[PDB]
Amino acid sequence: ANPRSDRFQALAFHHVELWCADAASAAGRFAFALGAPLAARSDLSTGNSAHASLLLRSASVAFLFTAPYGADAATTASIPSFSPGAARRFAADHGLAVHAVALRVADAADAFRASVAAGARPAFQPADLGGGFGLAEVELYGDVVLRFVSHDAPFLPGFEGVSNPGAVDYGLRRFDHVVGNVPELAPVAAYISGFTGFHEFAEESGLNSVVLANNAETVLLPLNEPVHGTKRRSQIQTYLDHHGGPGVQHIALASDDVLGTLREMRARSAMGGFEFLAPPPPNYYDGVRRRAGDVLSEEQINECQELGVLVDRDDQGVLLQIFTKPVGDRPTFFLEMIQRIGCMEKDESGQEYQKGGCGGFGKGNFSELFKSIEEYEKSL
Amino acid sequence: NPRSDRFQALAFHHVELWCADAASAAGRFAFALGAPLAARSDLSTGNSAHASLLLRSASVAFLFTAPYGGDHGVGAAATTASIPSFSPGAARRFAADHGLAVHAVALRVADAADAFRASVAAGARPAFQPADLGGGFGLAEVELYGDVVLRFVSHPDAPFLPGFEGVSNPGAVDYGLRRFDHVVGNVPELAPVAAYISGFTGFHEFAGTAESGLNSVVLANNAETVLLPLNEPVHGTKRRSQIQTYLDHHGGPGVQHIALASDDVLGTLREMRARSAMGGFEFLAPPPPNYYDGVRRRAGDVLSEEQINECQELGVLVDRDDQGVLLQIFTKPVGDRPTFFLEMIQRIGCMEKDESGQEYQKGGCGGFGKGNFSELFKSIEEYEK
Ligand SMILES: Cc1ccccc1-n1c(=O)c2c(C)c(C(=O)C3=C(O)CCCC3=O)ccc2n(C)c1=O
Ligand SMILES: Cc1ccccc1-n1c(=O)c2c(C)c(C(=O)C3=C(O)CCCC3=O)ccc2n(C)c1=O
Ligand SMILES: [Co+2]
Ligand SMILES: [Co+2]
Repeated sequence: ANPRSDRFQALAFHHVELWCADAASAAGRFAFALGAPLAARSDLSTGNSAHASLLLRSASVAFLFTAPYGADAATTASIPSFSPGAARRFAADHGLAVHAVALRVADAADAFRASVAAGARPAFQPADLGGGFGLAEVELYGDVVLRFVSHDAPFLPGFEGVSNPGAVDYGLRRFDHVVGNVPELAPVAAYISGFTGFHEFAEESGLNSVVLANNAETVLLPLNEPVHGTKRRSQIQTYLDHHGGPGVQHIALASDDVLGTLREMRARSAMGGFEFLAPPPPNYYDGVRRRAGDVLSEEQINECQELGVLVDRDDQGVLLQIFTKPVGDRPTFFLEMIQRIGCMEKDESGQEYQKGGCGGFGKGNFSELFKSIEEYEKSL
Repeated sequence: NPRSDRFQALAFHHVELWCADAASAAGRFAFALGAPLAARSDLSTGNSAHASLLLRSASVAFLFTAPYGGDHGVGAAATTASIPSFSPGAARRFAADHGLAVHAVALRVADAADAFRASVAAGARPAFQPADLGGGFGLAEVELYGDVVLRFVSHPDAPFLPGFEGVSNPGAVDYGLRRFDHVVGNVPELAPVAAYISGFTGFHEFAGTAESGLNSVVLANNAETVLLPLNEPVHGTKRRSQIQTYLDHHGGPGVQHIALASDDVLGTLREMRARSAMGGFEFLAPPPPNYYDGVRRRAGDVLSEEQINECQELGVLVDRDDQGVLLQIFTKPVGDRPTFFLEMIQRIGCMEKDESGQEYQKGGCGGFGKGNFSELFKSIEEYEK
């Protein structure tokens, strides 16, 4: 029973801005690793002297990589919410980490001011990019910012489109959820739920969890916090140790055939692509046949077996998922490849949709994987 | 050749690029250059000081190194760094100033302590006093042009470097890169640094005047294995020099490009250009067709019909020395700044069974493509008709 209490029309994820020291290398690696070609650029090739921005896109998922180069007349920046000192500061503290999570908004001025009184500390007050585009940014958590942008039409003013025949598309379709790790969960969760109006979500390894979501449950913002005192310390705390503060832990990418796409992503893992986490032991998939065998026939399960895809269930669907290694240098930011199978409905006027968060987020895999690891460790 | 080297400049060992994200730069280079990950030294190896990845393609060894966010004091003998010359502050100031640019050019020497001593005794500025990394490995570092370092490495032999866990990725393919041909620097002013370098390294000089170019001089060791060309801009020369705009965007002197030798530059380029769409290395716009009809009248006696034809599809430049032909192609700048770029070449000929009887290959066989500054100039004007 979501309240639909969102204080601004948050439609969907617009773009995710990463900040590095060389936006060509990171975007270059993410291009073949994810299978999303270069779609837009704001560099010296476009008259931009302040920063080099490049955008990979695979349908609706749009990664943005922004690095700096300038002076006073460097008003040529496409993004006005950009600072060279902050960009170099960010690249030294966290390596390749997410700086902005941009959402689509009815109007840039409203959602900012709807949050400026709801408790959001401002980061970039609204600005008119010209011709229907407006940009706004609030602080969210840590140094990553929540960005508001409103509207064929280009990505942003100052971005020229990129054409390529390679058309390297690995079937990736949409951003699903953007998870962030913070020291204490309660204050930042009340802060984000307070200034957005977003609600919680209904559907130990060492993580205390909470998931924010909009009315349509399409803009998912899960939050994380560690649990101290464990013999082996939580992966959230070691993140906060190596990230140097709170940040975006991972980002989920939704596909409609994540098996065939993983076959393409793993093909590039040997040549500089995304090396994936070690596949679960064989007896883990003996479980998924008992758990999800009614939804997944063997051939669909066996495609998950070699590729190492994980399987977790809620009542209204099953969630295929697989995690990458830390894509950057430090054990910090990584990527989650998922596909959700279940919970359809033609309730929205007859236009069908899938209720967001279908299948959960794989929280049950902490239990079934650790047990299958111990069950396999005994058999050797 | 004078044979006046103060130390045994055996060969290129590696080129170290200092960046703020080694995993991304090494990952993109491995895909674009076809050099699989052959070694790594980071947190997974016990190295809490820096993350380092070694990209390897035969002898081509690119080393990408990025610091971690930690800040250990000067009091903290018991360090965990694989490369002891690495400092966290100089790596961040290097990434903030120059972006993605190489920081060290490593020459394999007979002995590191002796290479350092012979260098500093001839006026070399010390960068890192000699050490013994363990086993038989020895390290030494002296400056050449700016923040770039002429690192000395000494294994008389074992991995790439001690503390580096070798990586063997099954299915890892290779395009055909074999050798570092030359590492070129772009220096404020040529005469001082060329006299400075040649002084402490004992290198000698090495040898079509063009209008849209620069000034240059190439240094080389005894066997001409390692080539250290140096560039200087021309001022008051109308169009913006492609060397000064480097110094303006790079923030001082640095390494302009690196030539990578190949047995089959054609087959290697055909695989590299297949990656340019998916985040690979974008190459310069191909020369107009008048160029490749002109290379037939200049190098038709030395290249087959099919060989000249395939240089045209892949956009490879052709130049001729009296001794051999040089097929070369250049990438668009690999970083965000039009700074560091890469050069893919193959040299043809210039081999003799000197001394023992091995085939050998004369260094600089074909030159460095000096005749293409002029040849490409006319081809644009002829095409702009
Ligand atoms: C624990 C661990 C160590 C080394 C590498 C990987 C892991 N690791 C995960 O990171 C992991 C994650 C990150 C999720 C996950 O996506 C998730 C959400 O999206 C938000 C709610 C909290 C949460 O955990 C689910 C299962 C996971 N599992 C099962 C796992 O093993
Ligand atoms: C200058 C320039 C601007 C925009 C795109 C392309 C170019 N460009 C080059 O960069 C270029 C280079 C860099 C070399 C080259 O490698 C070389 C050496 O390695 C050592 C001595 C200096 C030198 O010329 C040769 C020919 C070149 N040619 C023909 C060319 O057009
Ligand atoms: Co998730
Ligand atoms: Co060259």
